[PDB]
Amino acid sequence: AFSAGAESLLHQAREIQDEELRRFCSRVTKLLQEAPGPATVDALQRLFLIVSATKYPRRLEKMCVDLLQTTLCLPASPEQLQVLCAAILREMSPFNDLALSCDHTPNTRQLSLVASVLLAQGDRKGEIRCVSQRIFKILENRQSVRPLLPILSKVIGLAPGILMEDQTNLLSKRLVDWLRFTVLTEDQWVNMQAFSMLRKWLLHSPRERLREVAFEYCQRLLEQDSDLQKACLVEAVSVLDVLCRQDPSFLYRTLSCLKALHRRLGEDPGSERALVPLAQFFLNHAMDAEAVYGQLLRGLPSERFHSPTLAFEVIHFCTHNLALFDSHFLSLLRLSFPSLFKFLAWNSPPLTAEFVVLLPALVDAGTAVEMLHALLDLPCLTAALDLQLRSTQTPSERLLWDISLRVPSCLEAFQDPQFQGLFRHLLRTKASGSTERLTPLHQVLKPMASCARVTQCAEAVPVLLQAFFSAVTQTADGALINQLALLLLERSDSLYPVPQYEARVHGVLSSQLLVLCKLKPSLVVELSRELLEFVGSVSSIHSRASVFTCVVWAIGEYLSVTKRCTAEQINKFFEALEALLFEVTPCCPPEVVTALMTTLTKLASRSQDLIPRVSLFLSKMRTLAQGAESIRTRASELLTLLKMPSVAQFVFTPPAGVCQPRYHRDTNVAL
Amino acid sequence: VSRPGRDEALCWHLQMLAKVADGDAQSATLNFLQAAAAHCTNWDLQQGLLRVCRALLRAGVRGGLVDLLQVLARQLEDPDGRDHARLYYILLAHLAAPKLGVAL
Amino acid sequence: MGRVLPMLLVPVPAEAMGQLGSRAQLRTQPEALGSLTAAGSLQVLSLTRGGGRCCLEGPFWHFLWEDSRPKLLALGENYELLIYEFNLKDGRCDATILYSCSREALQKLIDDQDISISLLSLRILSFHNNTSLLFINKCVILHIIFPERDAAIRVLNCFTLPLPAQAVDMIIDTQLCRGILFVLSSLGWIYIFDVVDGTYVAHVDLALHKISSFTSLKVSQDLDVAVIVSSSNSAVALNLNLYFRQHPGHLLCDDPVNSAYNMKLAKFSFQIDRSWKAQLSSLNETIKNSPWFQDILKIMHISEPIELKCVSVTGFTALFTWEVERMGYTITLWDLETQGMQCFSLGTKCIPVDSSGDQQLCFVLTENGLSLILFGLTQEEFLNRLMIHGSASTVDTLCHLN
Amino acid sequence: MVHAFLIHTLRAPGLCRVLYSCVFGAEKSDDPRPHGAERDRLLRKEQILAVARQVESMCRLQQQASGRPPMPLHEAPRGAFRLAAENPFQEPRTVVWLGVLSLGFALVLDAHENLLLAEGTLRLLTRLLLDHLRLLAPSTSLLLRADRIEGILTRFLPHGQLLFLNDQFVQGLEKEFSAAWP
Repeated sequence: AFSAGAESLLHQAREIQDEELRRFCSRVTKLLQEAPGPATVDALQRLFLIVSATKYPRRLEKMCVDLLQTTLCLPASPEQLQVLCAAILREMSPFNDLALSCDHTPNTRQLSLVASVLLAQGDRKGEIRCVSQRIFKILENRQSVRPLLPILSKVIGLAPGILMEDQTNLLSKRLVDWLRFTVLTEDQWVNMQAFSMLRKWLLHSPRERLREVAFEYCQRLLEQDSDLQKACLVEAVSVLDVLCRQDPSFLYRTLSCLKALHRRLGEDPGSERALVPLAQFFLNHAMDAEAVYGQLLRGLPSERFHSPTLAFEVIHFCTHNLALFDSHFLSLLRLSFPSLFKFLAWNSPPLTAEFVVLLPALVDAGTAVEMLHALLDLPCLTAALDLQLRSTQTPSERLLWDISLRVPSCLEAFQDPQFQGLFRHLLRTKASGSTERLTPLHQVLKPMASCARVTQCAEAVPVLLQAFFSAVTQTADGALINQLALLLLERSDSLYPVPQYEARVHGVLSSQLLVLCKLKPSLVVELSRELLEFVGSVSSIHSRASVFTCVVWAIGEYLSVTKRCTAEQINKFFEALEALLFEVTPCCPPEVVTALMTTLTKLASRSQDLIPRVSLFLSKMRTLAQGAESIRTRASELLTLLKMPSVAQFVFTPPAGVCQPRYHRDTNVAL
Repeated sequence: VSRPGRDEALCWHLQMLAKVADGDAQSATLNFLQAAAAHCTNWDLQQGLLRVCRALLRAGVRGGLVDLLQVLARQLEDPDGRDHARLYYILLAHLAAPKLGVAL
Repeated sequence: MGRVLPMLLVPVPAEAMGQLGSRAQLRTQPEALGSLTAAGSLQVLSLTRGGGRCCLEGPFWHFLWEDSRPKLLALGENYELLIYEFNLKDGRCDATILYSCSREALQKLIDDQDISISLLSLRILSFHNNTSLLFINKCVILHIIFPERDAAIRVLNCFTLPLPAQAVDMIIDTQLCRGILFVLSSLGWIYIFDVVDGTYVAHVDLALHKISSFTSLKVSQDLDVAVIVSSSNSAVALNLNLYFRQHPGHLLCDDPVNSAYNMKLAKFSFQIDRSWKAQLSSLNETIKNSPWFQDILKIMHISEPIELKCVSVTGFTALFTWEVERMGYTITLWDLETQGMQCFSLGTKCIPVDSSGDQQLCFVLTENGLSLILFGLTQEEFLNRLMIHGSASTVDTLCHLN
Repeated sequence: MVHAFLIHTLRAPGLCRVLYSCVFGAEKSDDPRPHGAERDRLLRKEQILAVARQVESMCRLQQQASGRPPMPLHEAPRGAFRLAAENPFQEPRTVVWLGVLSLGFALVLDAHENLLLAEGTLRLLTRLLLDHLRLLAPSTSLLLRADRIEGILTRFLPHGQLLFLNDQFVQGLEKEFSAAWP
């Protein structure tokens, strides 16, 4: 594992002295030219450790480098030393002093070592072309060729065309002859390599016999022995999709193959991962919206949300082909979002940096009024799934779950008929109509709302909220604006008490209701009753200590005289504000006092009579005042600056262009 | 103003900045305040900052502040601080020198 | 809706306007209004009461008041440069001549810098802090200095244009804007040099911006936007930063261990601290968020102005002057950021007065006299802003004067 | 594809420093500064170190929020991720891991490679490294004996490519490598 001796060896390899390095190079010189025995390996290992574990370059004495290169060029060296030297020259790269050559060793395994040495350089000196040409020339004779095929594959990975058309067709015919048994001799030995890079070969780059044997060999990796079977099904489907891409007629063939597979692929547990490539093939060439795509979107995540790699595959298919999404597919992915949220509840770390892209890609017209609640009840979704695991598992296999926390109260509450329908809505696979507040279920799930997984899911809700709002703040109309305002006014203090959750939803929702109000100034005007009740309640400032500032500031500023406004609304709002200020003066913070002073004094300078009311009451509040200092000082800006009416009439209702940095330098050009 | 303004002690810097700002060293103070604008997430610092701007107001500095106050009003977090900046920017931009001391 | 806001903060009768020249320039403070008569006499109408006129006679064809952002300096027909001081104390239009320079001395000073060219033409570029920049022979940017104690005019710098004589003699405008001396050649290039060192700090391809004959170019006071007005009543304005970057070919201007290597691996550069808690901040920032002179330390066509000399150009606005005998004076205002124009037609007895200072509002000398033309300000709004700024006396004055 | 195979330490619920970082290829690279060695080496090192840190984060978070025997073939933590361009790769790639004890071996594989094959191959390789080398006490056998790792990968993982080895073919490779070392 991790021994302090290992750490000491690494530290010594990193911080070897320059003089000690020169001495070691001299020892290598006197020890490699000599009879290379066990001392050879016992020094080469230390050389590899001291070169590998150093990020900064280690250009030691040249003699060692030429000795290593020549040893690679020296055929009498054993396999161990040759491999270690090849690693030496494939790790010390890239150097501009490449004294090596591409035709210096006849042995095919040594040729592989030389290729590994060469390819780790880069195109700084036209190297890759030279290595590819040399490999082709060395393979031009009888080959075998099986050992060097991986070098070919990696080269085409890094260089797509340098394999000339004649060379490319030579490789094609070689692979076709090399196709042929199956997993379920030298011939099969080359068959394994032929299968092991088929998809990359097709992507980067007899033929009747090829269609007869090798073209069906893609499915023969699966169709034409348990874990490798799973590892090979995905390869078969991916190769089929590659054939669809390179051949349009193969799309129908692969679709038919998937439809035939749907007999078991949709009914064989432990094989659910093979549908993700099937879903990708259907998207690039749409599957069953009810059965196949239905399971992919909402069926799978409600049964197998505890596999951290399956969830990555599903959501990555969702976010990697959103560009090629269709209208029906858009409706489907817009339908099952509460179930897709199960993965974010269970497998958040590898899927949230992915929902951040997905969320603006399934926004509908009216789902926002429920989607905000779906985002709001996500930690409770995780807790409900945890209870679902605890109450359905045979004790033998139960390791694939969490049954290691406070069971009894929550399990009893699961069977309590008081909560037999709300859980069936939180854990729902669909959202086709808004549900009730999760306060009862929140009191149910007190014991578990501090799980590790629930705490995981709680940290991906703020960013998803920001994505959703930024996708709707630019896609909103009047009904949506009013609905969202009411939604926040409700959910202000109606959240699941998962630690450090409401402190973030509060911030996002408040600072984005600000964004809505700046999108439409008349929000405070059309929202007389709700805002009036909210400000008039002390409990609003006693439980929403950081959202109250926003609403009182908006009311104080957006009571603007300049067609649904009436003169008495200002007086009614002033009555609510006066009552709140009298009553008030987590309780109201030193911010609510100053914002209340601001709202009162800036709302009574739009009313002719209310200026004397200020002089009687807001002047009294200043005098009593004469974060407390800010409370005392703030009101001056509409007591002293509203005593004079002409100046105060216009500043508090400024035009549309006080923000841009050049809109007024000409307005003092009238003298 | 020597520090760029990325510290966590900004809530303690802005208090001195407000208690000392005048019309002597303009550009350095404006640069420091502009840098600090991005490091204000809580209401306390967002009021110390406009305390600085009000101190400049009282001092009488005119040019460039039409942009410092503008940027503060346009790029803060709490609405109350932004409205504070709007009012004080209007007061400096539209008042003669004595009337600001008599009507602000 | 850009008709006028034509105020008037001091009167001047048409008796003097029948004696003044066709073009004039005003100090930032109300120090004078000097205008050039076609007879060579320099008339100065002191608009600092009654406003008598002062006359300065000579073969003068170029002058410029002391623009300290009046001390008039002028060069005669014999390339002799003079400096005469006019004092506006108590309305006495009295002037005195302080400093004079002869052509022989100018040629001597030019030759003493090892310049084997005889002075054939001297065009002014600036006059600040008693230091004058002159593009001598259209090729040598000689920065004279007329210092105290009657010290002789010695060129504290003299750098020949780092260009061939093919285009060196075709220069037009010599504009000093905070040290970035620009010399415009009529063929369509602007060799931005630095008066401090003389280097060709940059070069601007006016041709690549696509007429010809660039008559004049205006530089914003922040070296931010430049508008060049040719002789064909065409003005084009493009941003220095964008016009140097978007065509950069013409511009000649464990924790740490991987992080500093990201600072030196420059093929790419990581963004590395690769957790699964600080990778959400990146998504939040991407969703939320989704110059040229630093190294050198539409189109206006009124469907023909005689001298389309823009008065001043700011960061977001541009004000120009156009005078025509047939209809009068047409004053133009262009918004750099908003791309809007406001052109107003005035009477046939009115000439501009270049406010060589900070107040870049077109102060047109009309029949009654001083007139500061603004845009968008109503009389009620203007007087209300004065009252919200001061006492009612100023409002009464500005309402009564018209 | 497979850009690299890794052996790196995994912390317990000290930086994660790769004990063995085999990079199976290079990247095209041009700066006006002449093509150096410090720059390319530091880039190809910091990329792999960043992948190691990301796998450490995934493994740790999987450990707390799994509940499956907190603190064995199919009983070890497993998962997958996706990287970020310019932080620090050019072409974005998936990352596959399988952590045992405190030795999390990773694979940086291109999006055109089989995930299930990647997990199966990483499982077989980590079995082979736990048994053939037997570093379950003398951890120095992993750094001073890097030649054993070099031999194992050079036999089973030729040039960043995964093979569909089965019982007969694994028998062939077992006949190949078993006696090559004592």
